[PDB]
Amino acid sequence: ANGYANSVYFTNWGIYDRNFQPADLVASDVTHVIYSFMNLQADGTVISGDTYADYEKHYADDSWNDVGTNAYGCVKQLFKVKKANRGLKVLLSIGGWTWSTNFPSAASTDANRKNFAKTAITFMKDWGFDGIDIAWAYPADATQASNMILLLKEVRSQLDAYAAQYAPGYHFLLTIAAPAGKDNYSKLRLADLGQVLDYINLMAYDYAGSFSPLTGHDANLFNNPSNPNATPFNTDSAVKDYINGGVPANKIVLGMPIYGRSFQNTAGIGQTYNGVGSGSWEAGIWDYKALPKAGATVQYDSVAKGYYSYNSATKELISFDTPDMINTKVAYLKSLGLGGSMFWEASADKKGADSLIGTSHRALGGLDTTQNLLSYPNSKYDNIKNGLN
Ligand SMILES: CC(=O)N[C@@H]1[C@@H](O)[C@H](O[C@@H]2O[C@H](CO)[C@@H](O[C@@H]3O[C@H](CO)[C@@H](O[C@@H]4O[C@H](CO)[C@@H](O)[C@H](O)[C@H]4NC(C)=O)[C@H](O)[C@H]3NC(C)=O)[C@H](O)[C@H]2NC(C)=O)[C@@H](CO)O[C@H]1O
Ligand SMILES: CC(=O)N[C@@H]1[C@@H](O)[C@H](O[C@@H]2O[C@H](CO)[C@@H](O)[C@H](O)[C@H]2NC(C)=O)[C@@H](CO)O[C@H]1O
Ligand SMILES: [Zn+2]
Ligand SMILES: [Zn+2]
Ligand SMILES: [Zn+2]
Ligand SMILES: [Zn+2]
Ligand SMILES: [Zn+2]
Repeated sequence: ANGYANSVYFTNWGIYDRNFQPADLVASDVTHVIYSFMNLQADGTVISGDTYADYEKHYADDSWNDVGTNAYGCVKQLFKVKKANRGLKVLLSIGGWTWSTNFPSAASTDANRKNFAKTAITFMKDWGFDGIDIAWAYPADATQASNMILLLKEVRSQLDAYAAQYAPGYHFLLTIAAPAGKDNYSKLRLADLGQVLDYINLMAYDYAGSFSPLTGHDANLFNNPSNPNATPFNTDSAVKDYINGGVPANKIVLGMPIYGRSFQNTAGIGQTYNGVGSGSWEAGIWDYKALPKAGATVQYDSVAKGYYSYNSATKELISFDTPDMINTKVAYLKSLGLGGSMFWEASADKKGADSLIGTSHRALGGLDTTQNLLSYPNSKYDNIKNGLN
């Protein structure tokens, strides 16, 4: 890359209740959109989890009387974004937290890995995307960890062979969503990942919530020796283990949450709580654009480098990232020579000055300007093949 990544996950289910369409992305701030998620079968078959959201939904300017076989849905909307933002690459993300059960089987044989690569790359080239993100949560043992590398090498091989025929000289990107927990990342073939991948999206969040015995920072940088119950994990120990394990610092993109985890009936950070309570869309989880709530004040753990709203009246504490937290995390990643910022996920961000993604863009400065691809002469969709001209 020729600068920092400022990447964001865009969810295909966000077009429904969250009403967040690809045209809603503030694309000027973004180097990579990671389109989430494709589903996976045990025989390695990559499939759409929602054909409506992916390529069937007609937006206002999508003709119900055009000739040929055409892609609509988020695929055409994201191609429009790529046309208007030549420095913005779109990656196809496969798996995710809820859809990782079939990865061990999918990676387990040469035939299943070839089927995974062919079906994944078929979507990528039909939809007019710039690469593939493997979101396998998470390889469980040495067999799975080894098979993950064999799978990534098969995808890399087939991407290079596809480019040689249908996008000569273009480098399709291959990335993973990577775990921040040592129980998970100690099982990975880190040096192999460091060699085969363009980027490792480090999921440096979900450190504490309903699954934690006490209130914790969700995404803190450092251990708090004074209040260690508040920092059950920290980003810094994971980042150092990834780099020392053989992932080059410049390939590590530091993930950051655009949501908070709430703790109810609590005196503060590192302490007893009872329930996670309500959420924006699911129990205990709040969109950043809904934070801080009315009457809550933002406190700061300057050791663990964690911000959290506290409401003295309601006793609600919400761990979440603020614009100031983003400035600190950007200073941190530049200090370690990391590849940039990643965000989960786009729909929850604020607009204007208080955009976490926009704060990251201004704090990073020199963003990746590597050009995307607009030429898909082997796309089965006439409108994509014709670049929506
Ligand atoms: C590799 C890895 O572990 N990545 C982590 C992410 O997976 C994780 O974010 C969470 O991801 C899961 C899917 O993996 C996602 O699940 C979705 O949940 C929503 C409800 O919030 C469902 O949305 C509905 O979809 C239907 C149509 O299918 C709509 O009709 C309806 O309107 C939708 N309702 C709402 C309220 O939006 C999705 O169907 C469902 N998707 C899947 C594929 O199961 C979670 O919401 C994600 N969690 C958060 C907090 O965003 C992430 C954060 O924990 O960590 C990642 O890096
Ligand atoms: C650092 C670490 O290993 N944390 C684990 C958490 O990631 C994980 O919580 C779950 O993480 C998912 C993706 O990161 C979230 O989408 C999901 O909402 C969350 N689960 C719940 C119930 O909130 C848990 C596994 O439950 O283990 C932690 O140790
Ligand atoms: Zn609904
Ligand atoms: Zn139609
Ligand atoms: Zn290359
Ligand atoms: Zn590369
Ligand atoms: Zn800029």
